This record gives sequence, C-alpha cells and structure tokens, in this order.
Amino acid sequence: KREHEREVIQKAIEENNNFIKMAKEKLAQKMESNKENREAHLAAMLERLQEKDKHAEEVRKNKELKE
Amino acid sequence: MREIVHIQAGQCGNQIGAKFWEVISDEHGIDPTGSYHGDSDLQLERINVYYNEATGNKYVPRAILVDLEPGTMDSVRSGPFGQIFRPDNFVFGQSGAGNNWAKGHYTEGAELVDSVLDVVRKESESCDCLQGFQLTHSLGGGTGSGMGTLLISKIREEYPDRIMNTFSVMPSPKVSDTVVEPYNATLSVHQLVENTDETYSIDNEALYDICFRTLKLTTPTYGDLNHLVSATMSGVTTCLRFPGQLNADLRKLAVNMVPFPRLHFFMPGFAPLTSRGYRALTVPELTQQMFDSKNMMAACDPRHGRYLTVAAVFRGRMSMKEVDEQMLNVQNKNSSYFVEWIPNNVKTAVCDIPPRGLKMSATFIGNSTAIQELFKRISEQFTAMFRRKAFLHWYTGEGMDEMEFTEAESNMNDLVSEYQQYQDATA
Ligand SMILES: CC[C@H](C)[C@H](NC(=O)[C@@]1(C)CCCN1C)C(=O)N(C)[C@H](C[C@@H](OC(C)=O)c1nc(C(=O)N[C@@H](Cc2ccc(N)cc2)C[C@H](C)C(=O)O)cs1)C(C)C
Ligand SMILES: Nc1nc2c(ncn2[C@@H]2O[C@H](COP(=O)(O)OP(=O)(O)O)[C@@H](O)[C@H]2O)c(=O)[nH]1
Ligand SMILES: [Ca+2]
Ligand SMILES: [Mg+2]
Ligand SMILES: [Mg+2]
Repeated sequence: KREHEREVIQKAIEENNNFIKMAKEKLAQKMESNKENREAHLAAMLERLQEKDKHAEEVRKNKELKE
Repeated sequence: MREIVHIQAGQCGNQIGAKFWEVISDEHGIDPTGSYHGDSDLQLERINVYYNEATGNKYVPRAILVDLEPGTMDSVRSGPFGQIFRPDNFVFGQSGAGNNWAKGHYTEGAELVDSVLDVVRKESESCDCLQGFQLTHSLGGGTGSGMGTLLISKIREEYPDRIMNTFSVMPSPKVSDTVVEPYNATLSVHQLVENTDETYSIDNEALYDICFRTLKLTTPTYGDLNHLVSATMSGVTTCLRFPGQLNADLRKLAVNMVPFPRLHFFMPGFAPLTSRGYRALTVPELTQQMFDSKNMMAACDPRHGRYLTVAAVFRGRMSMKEVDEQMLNVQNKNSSYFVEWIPNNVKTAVCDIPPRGLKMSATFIGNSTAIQELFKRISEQFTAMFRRKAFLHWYTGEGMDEMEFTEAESNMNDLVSEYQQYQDATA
C-alpha cells in the first residue's frame, strides 16, 4: 500500500512535468515555424521588387542602345 | 486494553468530534478548563479510557485534531471546550483537500500524515494499556475521507494488534450537493472494509429525515444533525466509560458484534429522539423506539433484513426486571428478524447515569444485513457517474487510475453480496 501511495504521487508529478514540457515544446515549435514563414514571405516580396529594379535597368539600357 | 486514542479529521470529523468531547465531558463532570466538579465517583472510575490525568489533577482528552485547512479547528479552539484539548494535539495544513479523496489520501494528506502519527505515537506512549483507536470523519469529503482512511492504514501498520473503530458519516443528496461524494465514499468504504474492526454507519440521510419528519425542523442545520450524532456517540461508548459487565472494551464489543470480519458496519439507534430545545419515557417505550426504523441513524429498514448481532444500552434509574422483560418481549415477538444460527445474539447493558436533560434513554447498536441498502445507494450513485467516467479528471489529475475505482466498486458490491448471503442463510 505504502508503495502504491508513493507511485501515485510520482505519477501526479510526472504527468504535470510532461504537460509543462509538451507545452514548452509546442510553443518553441510554433514560434520557429512562424519566424521562418514570415521571413520567407518578406524575402519572396523583396525579390519580386528587386526584379522590378533589374527590369528597369534592362529598359534604361535598351533606350541607350539606340543612341 | 484500557486507553482509547481519539482522532478527528476534516470538517465533519472535527465538528462531531468536538460535540462528542463536550457531551461526555459534562457526563464525567469535567469543566471547559479540565477540572473535575462532579457529584459521583462513577464519573472517574473509567475516566482514563478517554482522558489523560495531568499535574494538578486536571483531565486532558486523549484527542488528536486533524485537518488540511485551519478553518474548523480554529472555530473548535475558539469554541467552549477548545481549551480542554492539548494544543500540541492540533495538527493542521493550509492547502485544503477540496472534497477530493485523492488529495486527502495521496497528495495533500501525504504531506501532513507523519506529523499526525508523531502525536498518535506520543499519546500511545502515555498509555498503560492501549485498547485501540477511535476516528470521527465523513466519507464524502477529502480530508476525513482520504486522509482519515490513510491514517487508519498507517496506524494499523504501527499498531497491528490494536482495535480500530470509526464513526463514519455517509453522504446524502439531501444534505450535500458535491457531485464527487459517491466516489469519495466508495473509495473510503473499500478502506473501512479492510482496515477497521468496527464502523458506526452514521447516515446524513437518516439524520436529515429524523430532523425533518420526527423533530419537525423545517430547515435543519448541521448542529441539528450533530445533536443526534453526539447523543449516538455518547450512548454507543457508555459501556467503555462506565463500570460494567457487557462490552466494557473495544475487543469484547467486536467479538460480540462481528461474526464475519468484513461484516462490521453497525446501524446505531436512539430513543428518545430530541431537538436542542419534562415527559419521561417508560422502559416499554424506550424498547419500542430504539428498534423502530424512525430511530435508526442509518437510512435502512431493519425489517428488510435480519440482525446478525444486537447490543442494547439503557441509561438511567429503571427496573432491570422490566428492561429484561421488554428486551425478551422484543426478541420473542419478532424472532424472524434475528438469525437463528447465532443463538442469543441480543446482549443488554444498563447504566445508572443518564445523558444531560434525559431521565432515561436507550441506545441500540445493530449488525443488521439491512445496512446493504445504504451501500446499494452509494453504489447506485457511483456507478451512474463511473459508467460515463464523469468527474474522474479530478482524481486522475492526482495520479489515480480507473483501476482503483473499479476495485473499490467491486469490494463494496461484494460486501452487499455478503450481507445478502447471511440474510438468506438458514439453520
Ligand atoms: C441555502 C443553502 C442551504 C444552507 C443548504 N441547502 C442545501 O444544501 C440544499 C437543501 C439546497 C439544494 C439541495 N440541497 C441539498 C442547507 O440547508 N444545508 C447544507 C444544511 C446545513 C446548513 O443549514 C442552514 C439552515 O444553514 C448549515 N448548517 C450550519 C450549522 O449548523 N452551523 C453551526 C456551526 C457549524 C458549521 C459547520 C458545520 N459543518 C457544523 C456546524 C451553527 C448553528 C447555529 C447550529 O448550531 O445549528 C451551517 S450551514 C443541511 C443540514 C441540509
Ligand atoms: N452530519 C454532518 N455532516 C457534515 C458536517 N460537515 C460536513 N458534513 C458532510 O460531510 C461531507 C463533506 O465532508 P467534509 O467533512 O466537509 O470534508 P473534509 O473536511 O474534506 O473531510 C458532506 O457529506 C457533508 O454534508 C457536520 O458537521 N455534520
Ligand atoms: Ca503541495
Ligand atoms: Mg471542508
Ligand atoms: Mg420499524
């Protein structure tokens, strides 16, 4: 009986710890997936804009090519 | 056999435990200071069963006050007799058990239990010959329920050779609205079946119905219920506190009352039933009343079962011839309600000192198979929630498993089956 009493309080502690642990893990996982995603979104946006700048040079060069 | 160690756990335990010491203190002529001021030396012949005599001939109750919250014990200390109790014997926590058996037995109770046992140990030392233990508690809460049964189990480990006796309060949906109570109660019965020698099944359903139907109290209070509990406790312990032949010790009582070791749940009875606010009862009235369903402290119809054993205590100045006449008349008029295979199963005691404000009373103690009705009730309520696993998270969040619940459920169902076995048994 004294053994099972010891086992029960130990199970209460492990389930509480596993809960805090899983929560910590889920949050770390989500804040990293979100950081990578938002960064990848700004990156994509600025390459599209940087290619609009690259194209404008191609236009200014095509104009000077006639002279 | 001589000294009884008293332990009172939780809100119910401490309230009824407190009322007990107030009643028997006055009976034994002990004032709220601990000083003796009585008229008879019958009051001190067996005083040492419940009281430790201290320097300056002052009497200290051999009582341990346990709780997982200060609340009740603070009001007991603030109470009239709180001054009688040893202050080193007040063992409490701050958390609470939150009406959770798992908290009282495994988590919160676990933290306080050894401090209680040190006080149990110290009390056991100052004993020339310890008889055993007495515990007051409810089965529906967390502290008295969970912690109380863990204390019994721990006391049994250190004192395996001593007698463990309880005054256990059974839950009723007429008194309480805490849903989890049938769970806590079934978990506590499983413990009581294994680890106690004698249990007085004090039922809140019966106490409520007595107050409402018989005492005609429209809105009964806990103090109203406790008034019937303190009367019952004073009556069932008489033989232990005053000079006498029958059931003068816990062991002799158990040998007379317990034919089978699991069948140790007693249905207490009392006559006259009174409310806290002239007309003496005849010996025939006391006898009709104490054996009447309406006078039972457990909501069971004795006429639905058979008595395995009966103890009858008559208090006051009456005819021992007439007591004997009426006791034999009751047995001879209703012989079918008394198992034939336990010859002369009704034993009677007469004590000269009555309770306060009564010229004469009668206390009944019955080991009737009709107690299965109380157990079928708690079982019906438990199974209704447990078959859908409702409110279990409160228990599993404390480390318990469904297994403990299935086991408790089984043991109580087996106990009901045993009581039926002997109800249908013939010679
Ligand atoms: C508005 C809800 C009331 C309070 C409550 N109702 C219910 O629980 C109902 C009937 C309502 C819904 C279904 N349910 C079962 C109730 O009447 N009870 C819980 C009572 C108990 C309640 O009664 C009243 C009328 O207050 C209480 N009694 C006391 C009391 O006796 N207090 C005394 C001190 C004490 C305090 C706590 C303990 N555990 C023991 C004693 C002090 C009083 C002056 C006395 O001596 O009677 C406190 S609350 C029981 C016996 C059915
Ligand atoms: N008769 C009676 N029942 C009580 C009293 N106090 C609590 N109860 C009952 O006990 C149960 C709750 O247990 P309680 O002792 O308050 O909880 P604990 O402190 O956790 O052991 C419910 O069934 C209540 O109706 C009391 O003073 N007298
Ligand atoms: Ca804690
Ligand atoms: Mg409480
Ligand atoms: Mg009847």
